[PDB]
Amino acid sequence: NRPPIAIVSPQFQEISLPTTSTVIDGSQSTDDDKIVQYHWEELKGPLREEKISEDTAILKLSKLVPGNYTFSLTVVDSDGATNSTTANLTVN
Amino acid sequence: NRPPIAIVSPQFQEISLPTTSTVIDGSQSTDDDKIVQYHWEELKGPLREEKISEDTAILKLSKLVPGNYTFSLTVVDSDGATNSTTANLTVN
Amino acid sequence: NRPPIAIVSPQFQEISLPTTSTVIDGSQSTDDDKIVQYHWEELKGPLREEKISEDTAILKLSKLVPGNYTFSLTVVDSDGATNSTTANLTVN
Amino acid sequence: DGVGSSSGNWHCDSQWLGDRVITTSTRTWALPTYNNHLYKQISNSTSGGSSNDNAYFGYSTPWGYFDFNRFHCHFSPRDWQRLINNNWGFRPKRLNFKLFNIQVKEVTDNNGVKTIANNLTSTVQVFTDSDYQLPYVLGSAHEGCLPPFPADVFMIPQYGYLTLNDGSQAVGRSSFYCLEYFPSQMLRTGNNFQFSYEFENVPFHSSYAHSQSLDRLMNPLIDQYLYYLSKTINGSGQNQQTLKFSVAGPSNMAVQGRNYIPGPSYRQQRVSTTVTQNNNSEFAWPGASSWALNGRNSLMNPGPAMASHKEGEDRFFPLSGSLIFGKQGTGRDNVDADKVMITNEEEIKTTNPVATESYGQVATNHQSDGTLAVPFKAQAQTGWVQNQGILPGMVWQDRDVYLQGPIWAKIPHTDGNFHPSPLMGGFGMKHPPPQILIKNTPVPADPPTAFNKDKLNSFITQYSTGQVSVEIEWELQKENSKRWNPEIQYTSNYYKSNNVEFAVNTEGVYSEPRPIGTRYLTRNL
Amino acid sequence: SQSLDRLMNPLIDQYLYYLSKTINGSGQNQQTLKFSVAGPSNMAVQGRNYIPGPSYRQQRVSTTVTQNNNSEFAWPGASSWALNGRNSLMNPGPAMASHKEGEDRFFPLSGSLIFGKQGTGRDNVDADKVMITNEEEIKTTNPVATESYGQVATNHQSDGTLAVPFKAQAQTGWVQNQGILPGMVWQDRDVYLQGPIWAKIPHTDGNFHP
Amino acid sequence: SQSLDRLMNPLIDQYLYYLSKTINGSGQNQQTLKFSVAGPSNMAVQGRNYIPGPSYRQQRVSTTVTQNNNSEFAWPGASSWALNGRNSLMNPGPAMASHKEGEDRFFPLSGSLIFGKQGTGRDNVDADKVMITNEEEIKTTNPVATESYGQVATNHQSDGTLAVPFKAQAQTGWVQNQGILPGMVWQDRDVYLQGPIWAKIPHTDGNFHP
Repeated sequence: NRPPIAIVSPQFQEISLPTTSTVIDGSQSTDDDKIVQYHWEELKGPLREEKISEDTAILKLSKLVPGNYTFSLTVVDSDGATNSTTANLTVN
Repeated sequence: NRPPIAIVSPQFQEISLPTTSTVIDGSQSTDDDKIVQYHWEELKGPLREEKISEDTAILKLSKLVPGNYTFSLTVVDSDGATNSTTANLTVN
Repeated sequence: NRPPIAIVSPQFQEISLPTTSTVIDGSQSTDDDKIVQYHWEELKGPLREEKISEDTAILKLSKLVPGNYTFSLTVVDSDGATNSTTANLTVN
Repeated sequence: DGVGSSSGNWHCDSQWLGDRVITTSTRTWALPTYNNHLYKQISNSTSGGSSNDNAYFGYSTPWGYFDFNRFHCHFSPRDWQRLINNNWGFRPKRLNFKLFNIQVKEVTDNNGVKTIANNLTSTVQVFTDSDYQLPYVLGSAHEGCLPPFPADVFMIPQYGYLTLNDGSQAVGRSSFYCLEYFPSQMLRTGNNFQFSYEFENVPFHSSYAHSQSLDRLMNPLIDQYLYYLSKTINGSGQNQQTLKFSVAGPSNMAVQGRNYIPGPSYRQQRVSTTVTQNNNSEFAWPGASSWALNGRNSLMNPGPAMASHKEGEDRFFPLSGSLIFGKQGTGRDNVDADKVMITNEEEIKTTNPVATESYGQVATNHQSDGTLAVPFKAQAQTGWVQNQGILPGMVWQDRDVYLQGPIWAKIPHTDGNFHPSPLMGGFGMKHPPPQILIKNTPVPADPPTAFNKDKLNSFITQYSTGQVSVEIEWELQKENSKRWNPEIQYTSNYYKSNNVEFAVNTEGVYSEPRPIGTRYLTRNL
Repeated sequence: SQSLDRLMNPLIDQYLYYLSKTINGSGQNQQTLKFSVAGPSNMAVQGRNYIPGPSYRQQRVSTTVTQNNNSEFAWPGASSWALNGRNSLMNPGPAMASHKEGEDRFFPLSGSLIFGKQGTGRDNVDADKVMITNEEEIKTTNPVATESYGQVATNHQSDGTLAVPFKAQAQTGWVQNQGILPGMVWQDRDVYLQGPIWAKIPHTDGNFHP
Repeated sequence: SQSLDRLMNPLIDQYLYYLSKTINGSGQNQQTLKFSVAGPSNMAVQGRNYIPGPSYRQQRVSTTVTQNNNSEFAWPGASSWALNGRNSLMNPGPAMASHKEGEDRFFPLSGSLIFGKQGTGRDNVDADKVMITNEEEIKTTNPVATESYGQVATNHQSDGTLAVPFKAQAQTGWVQNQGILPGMVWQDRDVYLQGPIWAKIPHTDGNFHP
């Protein structure tokens, strides 16, 4: 009964706007059984009129303001074991 | 020579935003002959930078501000007889 | 070794907004050989949060503010000879 | 021939010769006199009006037509079990339609007293549209077909076609087919009718679910000598473009090169049976796939054969992409969800995209990071494909046929078509079995002593009765799979319950609890 | 003489229930799932075996010159296929009906053969000196050239989701161009007295309905 | 040796007039409708019997590593078909030409067989140790893999409407993926010396051009 292995890639990224739109793949989630869901939550971000809550494997970002970002991918398997790995995104 | 029967559905709706987009079907327009056109006009609305004027059977709404709305569907048949029924839309 | 002939059409246009979106064709670029690229640069425009830089044959315009516009189409052939013809756009 | 001699014996057996299944069937029919022997035209102008979409213009012919294009007319549920459990396909091969034992009865109404005495002289007309020069109306699962339970005596449905209609008004091309203008055959209580029909070469139906997902068709032990692009940036930083390939093996089967791609898709709206999850708005009509030729919409029901839901999402089903048969005793309209039984299609999720999913994605711009003199820094953006047309090498599986499902449907006589398999399921035939329109002749009551040139509108009320027998020999394709894991079969649950499934209730009403598919056996791709 | 979407029987229901209602009534938290039979009263949602042929939407231009927009959309804004990096008008394209019943004045920009009457100029002739071949004759089994062949849903109408709430309503997107699907029927283009007879099928490794 | 969009005769007009102008000149309320003959001077708008084969747009990656964007778009941003809820690259997909004439360096992300030269590593090899099969050989009768197969109009160019005025200009949308239509020709993929011979057609109830 191995717990899932959550591998978010790329881990570190440097992006300078008029191309704020950035995607970090989260589909590289190793487990014996099916990954029932993916959960994305941004722990830290500069104040923005919106807050990042999604369930997609490939997270889509748009309208990124300058600052430092730290996103957290939480995966759950069939049994229920959860492994959370954090991703750091930086915009110039 | 029966005049057209304009039946707008749904008549009453309660919608709370981040889903302002609401559609009220107007295609349920009973008549002997073809309904030549549909006319939609909003009698009352909170002040907005835009005013609802359309000819589509299925009215598409977007960017609805809080308040009370009263839309009016006007149908015309081949002969020219017009029947107008009003729809009330409320957003929390 | 004839230099390219850059023919932008239409030359003059009068457009009044809520239809700012206007396209001026630049694909009518006569030359013996292939036109390697098209270059569009707007010499004069009323102050706007954006500046028109593109390489497409059919220039797409959107969000045009009132004023006078003068766009310049520059074409280059295989050899390198460049012929630049200007287009004047006016919005009411 | 003669009043006191039956004109044909009741055959209802179902022989199983082996590679041939002759399925005779017989039910008793009662046919009234529709429309008082007239040809009244129908339009929404007469039916009280309708929307722009629902306008129609057609004629209400007084003929009744025998319809038997539903699988449970012929196959007793035990035969259907013997045909889905162990068989890899079937197709009709012949037909035989004996209409025998007519008896015409005269109804007299005096002081509200119904006295029914038979006419040993009145005649009932029968003829088969054997050249399809009439508007074919068999092939929409119109509820008039032969009784699921043999004893059940049924009323013959009325025949009325539709033609062109600009609104509710006809146009010049609007055709008016007068049925009596066809050479009938008159039966007068001692005669019988019979035509034999030969089914054309219609392809074997797919009575099997695929045991190999189309995207897992490879070998899980060997690499594939076709390198795929894996990385594009060496590492997080500024100006670090690169282009690194790698072999596509078993460790990463997503990027594996593949010969064939799943079939077409026409995305349907998603509605969940657990009523809580559906959005709190009326999206029945607004928000469902429709094709809308000639400016009038029409639901894409049921559309292209598409899998109902992704593995594990049982509760969901597409809005307008599945046959939804009503259980016996259900209301005509506005019935609850539990009184109608929904046909889910998880059986072809292998080689068909999910009905509610968006068939992959296609890139929409060029990932030219740094361009020469026109810099945009445009990242590779991808857009979804809600609807995808048939491409080079694409495979798919046609829709299933259920016990309560249609058999055939005339392929419209058009200059071209693609894969004519009727979307409701069944067989597509350019020359389907003909209609059999039956009408009992008018017999005017008592015309005046003085001449009168009118149409003689006073007829005496009467109807008919008899039996109808449809022997339709199928051809089977036996299965010879070398599978070792026991096959999956269709069974009736062994558990005590108030009524036996597919058996009559205490009152006598024959109840079919669930729709029965025909894809149970497994055949590898 | 039988519209492909009116191929049924207008007198008998169809024993295939369709989803009709989804909310019981206007209010908060009133989801439901009510089916109903698809009969003659509502022929739109009727189950159908076959669907109309392909579509490659053309621009709409109206013969009454007043209605056309006041800009030069001859070249920019017409269907083109453009292999090898050079554009080329989709003239006349896939057999498609020119206009919906009653809209005679319209015609697709580049989707109809337009023969010149005797004595007409080589170029820049007025509209009355060239005679346009309208195709209203196959509006039955072909989608209208200027119309957008139905619509396909683009997201999931999952009102209340588990741990990722979006309240996303069922949104629909149009299908401007649709490829050939399973069981789709259509009718090829007409030949006119002043029209071609034959044309060599290019010697290629494959083609569809040449 | 004959591009599918240059199949005509370059010396004779084509007696099928095409819509050329729509406005007489720059101004207010100057709609018109002027046709002209489609000859050799303008081969783009020439009427054509057949149209290029299917398309399923692939991402574009350039062998000159400098031009590719500075982000990991290997998996996120490549065509995939994804039956049963699990994605899978559209590798190599429908036979499509790798690049437009003159753009040799480019190649679609997941649309070409890429064989490894002898002595190459199993994974994470550089670009020079794997040899890429370019398909410029069928750019004639197939749309370019990285290009967007023309464009289809999405609304009606009804400039002045009766009682519902919008002044909507004819807008065009691209066709990223196009299904097989009536009369469409294409050419199947090439076989290389280091390439497969046969492959079992999956035993399914139907397929197209296996």
